[PDB]
Amino acid sequence: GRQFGHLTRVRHVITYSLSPFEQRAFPHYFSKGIPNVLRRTRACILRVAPPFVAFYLVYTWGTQEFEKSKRKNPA
Amino acid sequence: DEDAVPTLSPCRFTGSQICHREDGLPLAHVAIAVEGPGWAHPDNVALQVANAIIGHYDCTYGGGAHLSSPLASIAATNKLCQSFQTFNICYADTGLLGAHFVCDHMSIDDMM
Repeated sequence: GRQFGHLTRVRHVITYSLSPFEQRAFPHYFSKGIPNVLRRTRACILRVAPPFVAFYLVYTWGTQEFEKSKRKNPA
Repeated sequence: DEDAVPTLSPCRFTGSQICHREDGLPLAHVAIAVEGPGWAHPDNVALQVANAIIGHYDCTYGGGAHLSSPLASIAATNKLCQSFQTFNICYADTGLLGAHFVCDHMSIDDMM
């Protein structure tokens, strides 16, 4: 199934739209653009970053312990 | 006479869309148009002739399938609407040139 005309029921909502040949494709691209991206980054760092640094630390350590385990001093 | 008598400033035509969605009504109304030249333009006559060729339709019209206008005829044959009408609304220097129609929810696409 599918099809427009049979999706669902909606009432009382107006939608104003504009021809693409009437507006610009990049309104305030950097002006509003960058602030947004920072915001999105902020919104997600605490959830995305922590596991990755946890891997990073385990990666560099695990590497050092490997290299330094293959040498001997006394005994 | 004298001071305080303004002229009319031209009106910018925009070319956009306004969809008021309301599934509680049983037939959809749609009105599309491009920008027309306006009252004085000689071009109006030719515009009016092409419109006449597309014409109008209403479900009480006698003669459906045999109508001259392909729009009307296809409309009548496949029951794609309840009515339609071309138009040419003239204002000074601008206007609305297009058609309006009334149809079932599953026929808007085809009619368009």
